[PDB]
Amino acid sequence: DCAWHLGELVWCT
Amino acid sequence: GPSVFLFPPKPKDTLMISRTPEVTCVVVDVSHEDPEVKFNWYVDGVEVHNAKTKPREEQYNSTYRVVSVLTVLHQDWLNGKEYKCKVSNKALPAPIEKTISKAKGQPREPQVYTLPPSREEMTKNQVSLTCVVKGFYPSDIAVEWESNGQPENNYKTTPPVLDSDGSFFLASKLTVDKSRWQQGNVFSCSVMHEALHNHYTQKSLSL
Amino acid sequence: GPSVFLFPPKPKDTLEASRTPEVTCVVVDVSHEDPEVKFNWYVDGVEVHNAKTKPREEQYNSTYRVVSVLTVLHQDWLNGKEYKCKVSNKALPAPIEKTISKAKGQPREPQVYTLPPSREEMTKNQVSLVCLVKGFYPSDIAVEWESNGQPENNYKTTPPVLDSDGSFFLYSFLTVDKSRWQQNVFSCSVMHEALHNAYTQKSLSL
Ligand SMILES: *[C@@H]1O[C@H](CO[C@@H]2O[C@@H](C)[C@@H](O)[C@@H](O)[C@@H]2O)[C@@H](O[C@@H]2O[C@H](CO)[C@@H](O[C@@H]3O[C@H](CO[C@H]4O[C@H](CO)[C@@H](O)[C@H](O)[C@@H]4O[C@@H]4O[C@H](CO)[C@@H](O[C@@H]5O[C@H](CO)[C@H](O)[C@H](O)[C@H]5O)[C@H](O)[C@H]4NC(C)=O)[C@@H](O)[C@H](O[C@H]4O[C@H](CO)[C@@H](O)[C@H](O)[C@@H]4O)[C@@H]3O)[C@H](O)[C@H]2NC(C)=O)[C@H](O)[C@H]1NC(C)=O
Ligand SMILES: *[C@@H]1O[C@H](CO[C@@H]2O[C@@H](C)[C@@H](O)[C@@H](O)[C@@H]2O)[C@@H](O[C@@H]2O[C@H](CO)[C@@H](O[C@@H]3O[C@H](CO[C@H]4O[C@H](CO)[C@@H](O)[C@H](O)[C@@H]4O[C@@H]4O[C@H](CO)[C@@H](O[C@@H]5O[C@H](CO)[C@H](O)[C@H](O)[C@H]5O)[C@H](O)[C@H]4NC(C)=O)[C@@H](O)[C@H](O[C@H]4O[C@H](CO)[C@@H](O)[C@H](O)[C@@H]4O)[C@@H]3O)[C@H](O)[C@H]2NC(C)=O)[C@H](O)[C@H]1NC(C)=O
Repeated sequence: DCAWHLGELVWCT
Repeated sequence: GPSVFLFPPKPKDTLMISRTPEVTCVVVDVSHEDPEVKFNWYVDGVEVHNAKTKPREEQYNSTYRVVSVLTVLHQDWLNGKEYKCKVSNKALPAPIEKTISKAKGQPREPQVYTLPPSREEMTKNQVSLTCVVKGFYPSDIAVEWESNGQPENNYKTTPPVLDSDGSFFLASKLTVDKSRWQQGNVFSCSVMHEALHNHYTQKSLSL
Repeated sequence: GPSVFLFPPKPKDTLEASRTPEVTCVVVDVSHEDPEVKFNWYVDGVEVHNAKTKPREEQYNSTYRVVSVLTVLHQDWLNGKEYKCKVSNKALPAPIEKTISKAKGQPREPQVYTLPPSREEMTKNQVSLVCLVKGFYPSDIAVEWESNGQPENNYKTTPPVLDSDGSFFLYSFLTVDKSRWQQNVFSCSVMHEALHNAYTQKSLSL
């Protein structure tokens, strides 16, 4: 899955 | 002669795949007589050639400021590669070398906790929301606050403090109008750190 | 030529009646060939004579460090008096003067809020007890923890952070064995000039 921060891509694994 | 300062990328840039992390080699006290500077860059000893010189900037105290920017790969940095900037200039008897990288050591995951205001502060016009971040290594981190998908900018975060187990801790405090707190609004503390799952965790807090 | 650095007293020393605050004038790069250092101290421009010179120290780099210590009264420092060190030396084209005082600006009372450990941290071996100290000025402060009169030594404290209103805050964390928390009243103590008796204590228990 992935992480978002204020709608910006953080990182995915 | 000239002086050289080598700066790491921003925690956030290294940690968000949507951002571009760069290392910056700043040369100050470059003279009007010999403004020409040569940069050589090295990653773990190996010369790379993709650095870009920024526009030269007149400082008005007799000297120029000259800057070389090297883009780096997120994982390269996080894996702890060493980035060497080497500066040559006619006013320098020997080229100056500088090297930075991430602090060395086994990265450790931060535990994040939110703490509501003391009841004793419920007398004030504004109130403090606490985000405790402890047990992280290395010290490179980014903490921000939000509510309803919008950034809340009225916070301050302590510098990180080296704890007794060799990891770090910090506290971030967000100051909200008491009304905003009493009305049930949900406030979120966002932490970005290399050792978090997907470099990210969020913790929420409401009345 | 030698170089001068002027240091203030320890916040704790200015705030505890029983301790002796002092202002310290440290001259470095004092040459072997001329080690004579004349000290002239001034308090608000008025020359004082009670300064005491420390034992001269040889530094590994072939120079002398020369120190002059001036005791100050608590009320003098806290009331904003200006302390000037003037340092004369033969290896110096003209004497070097340095000045220090307390941070200028209206003092402001620290608010002291103890914050219990999060429900999330309760599933760990050691819990964090939090005491937030905010809205104080100047930043000169001391934080300690205790219990039953016995001083708990296991805590860490952030340096003061400048806040958006011009005051400072900090956090102090006392980490305790999770057993003790279910099993004692814990206290956070703050010393700061703008407190009553320059001292307050807040307590915390489950
Ligand atoms: C002529 O003037 C120049 C310019 O000076 C400016 O203008 C004059 C009028 C004055 O107002 C100055 O105050 C102005 O700065 C003089 O050049 C200065 O020389 C200083 C010493 O020679 C040098 O000191 C060293 O600074 C380091 C920290 O520098 C930071 O922070 C300061 C502000 O605090 C800032 O001014 C600097 O530019 C620098 O800022 C960082 O820049 C980097 C690179 O761009 C940033 O990193 C990047 O960020 C971007 C996004 O922004 C992106 O994310 C990139 O990926 C990332 O890499 C970073 O974010 C900026 N940080 C901040 C906080 O803003 C100190 O570390 C260093 O200390 C160390 O070395 C000392 C020895 O000297 C030791 O004693 C000490 O212990 C330390 O180890 C130095 O103090 C100044 O930085 C330099 N100023 C500039 C602007 O370059 C020049 O001296 C003068 N000549 C003469 C003859 O007088
Ligand atoms: C020959 O060597 C000497 C000595 O160097 C030492 O030995 C070598 C081999 C190494 O091991 C070094 O690490 C050793 O230091 C050189 O002398 C040095 O010169 C430096 C500059 O030339 C000078 O830098 C300045 O330091 C300031 C901070 O000083 C603090 O802290 C440092 C450690 O972090 C320490 O070195 C200092 O001694 C000093 O320590 C404080 O001392 C005061 C006075 O005793 C204490 O206050 C008292 O405390 C008592 C209780 O104990 C009591 O309560 C009293 O009430 C109270 O007054 C205080 O507790 C101590 N604090 C700490 C943390 O220890 C910097 O702030 C300063 O920066 C400023 O400079 C600029 C302005 O001009 C600005 O950039 C900036 O904004 C600052 O304002 C200086 O950089 C070193 O201190 C000095 N070292 C010593 C030991 O004196 C010498 O230069 C060299 N010769 C040659 C030719 O090179």
